[PDB]
Amino acid sequence: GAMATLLEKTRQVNELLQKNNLFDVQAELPYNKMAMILGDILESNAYIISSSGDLLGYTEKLDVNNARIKNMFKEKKFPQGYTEAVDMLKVTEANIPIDSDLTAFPFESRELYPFGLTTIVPLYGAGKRLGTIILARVEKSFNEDDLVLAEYSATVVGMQILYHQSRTIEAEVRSATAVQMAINTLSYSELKAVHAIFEALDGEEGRLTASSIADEIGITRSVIVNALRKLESAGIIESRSLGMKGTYLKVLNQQFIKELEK
Amino acid sequence: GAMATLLEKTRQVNELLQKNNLFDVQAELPYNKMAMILGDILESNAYIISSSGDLLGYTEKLDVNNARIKNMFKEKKFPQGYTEAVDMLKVTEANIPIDSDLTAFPFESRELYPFGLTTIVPLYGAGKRLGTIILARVEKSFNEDDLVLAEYSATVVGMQILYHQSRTIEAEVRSATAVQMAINTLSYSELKAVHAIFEALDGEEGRLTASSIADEIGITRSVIVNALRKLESAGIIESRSLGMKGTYLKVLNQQFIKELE
Repeated sequence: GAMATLLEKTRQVNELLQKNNLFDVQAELPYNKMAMILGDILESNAYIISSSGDLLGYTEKLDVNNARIKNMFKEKKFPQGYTEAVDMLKVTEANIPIDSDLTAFPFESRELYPFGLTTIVPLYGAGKRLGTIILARVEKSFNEDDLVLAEYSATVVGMQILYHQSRTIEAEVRSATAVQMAINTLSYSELKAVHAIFEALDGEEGRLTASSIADEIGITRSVIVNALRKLESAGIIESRSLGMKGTYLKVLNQQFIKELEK
Repeated sequence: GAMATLLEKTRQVNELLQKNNLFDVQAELPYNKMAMILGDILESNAYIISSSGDLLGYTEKLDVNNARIKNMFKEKKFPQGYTEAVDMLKVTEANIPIDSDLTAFPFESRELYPFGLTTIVPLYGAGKRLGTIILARVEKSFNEDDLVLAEYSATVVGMQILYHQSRTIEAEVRSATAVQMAINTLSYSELKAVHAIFEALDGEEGRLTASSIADEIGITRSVIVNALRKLESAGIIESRSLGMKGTYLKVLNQQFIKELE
């Protein structure tokens, strides 16, 4: 039955994607396996795009009988602006024809697959946009059965993404709060000093002559140094004394500069 | 339109639960609103059980006719071990009759609800058991349309639970790193000052006089104030100066005192 068929597919999705962790560390794309499962169950080509527009994984059915080794290693790339455009879609769009710029088919293929259809499914979970799932079928349309399964699949993918994010979050906030406290522990004296330090110390890593720079900024010569010992003891940079040459520094938290240029 | 009906319901679930954050902080149960939405769309009473067997939220349809304003305040309680038992179910079990011990209906109602049916839906996401959703209907059976919707609903709830877990780790590590690094910026002097500052406060808010603290503990004021502007710049207390009268402070990180003691 249509409903029994749909149900069994949702069960297959559950067994394969809800009851397993599918983040492939060291894969070409971390979610290629997840995309493959989705494309199989949904009988589609499938692409998983992060909330920032990065392709996280995809599956395209290979034409085995006509395969050519030269063509098999080509990386799928979406046209300039496609990932930003899909992000503007806030609800599912189904059966997008190939003449739309939202088609998942390369634009060269518009002639080859005039009836190719694309369905774009925003991934929302817990109020957040988590990315987007894109499905493409050369021949069949997406019916209402397919849309339910697609929406079901998006939530399962959303959970995988939310779970992967959770494993990172502890180390992320530890570093952000550290940057924030180090920024707070600064005066105008040391801060505009720090600003110029990263300016001269271009590349994030390089040598520095704190004394010389002091003149460049019109800041007291002890004040310049106070920012240094604060940041390094706070744990954001590394230093070794070069003697007359100066002191050589190393940026250890790269999100710092983003917070200071804000 | 059986399929169109299901799709519209999944979309209502999306609009209401996928596109909103639904953790009711400082509420009775954080997921009471989530349970109500689910019970509405699934035409059931609904219970949300955490991975550890704690009831996180539920909704039961009130009968206006027999309402007693005092009986409306009773906390829902399951037979001991029921919430732990449901965790041993690893796949959905639907249309559980009232004669089973896994029924969601209290047994007192078992006489009044001959056809009461219970459906238990494990919440799995990303390989983890995230809890369980329990659905109860007076009579109508859970057909395949309902199970699809129910399974759909379970993933959506799972996302909420997972999202809350990450925001709980985020706020904990934010508070620990803030407290601990603030301690590291304190000398023997500044520590002994802050200690008595919190003793003087005695609780999360209060008034204190910087001069007096120096006199009471024998540390020059500069040290006392150096610690204050340190704690306030670190973002652990809020302050407004009353001048000669003194200074008013507010504890913003309550796990600080535990770490200092």
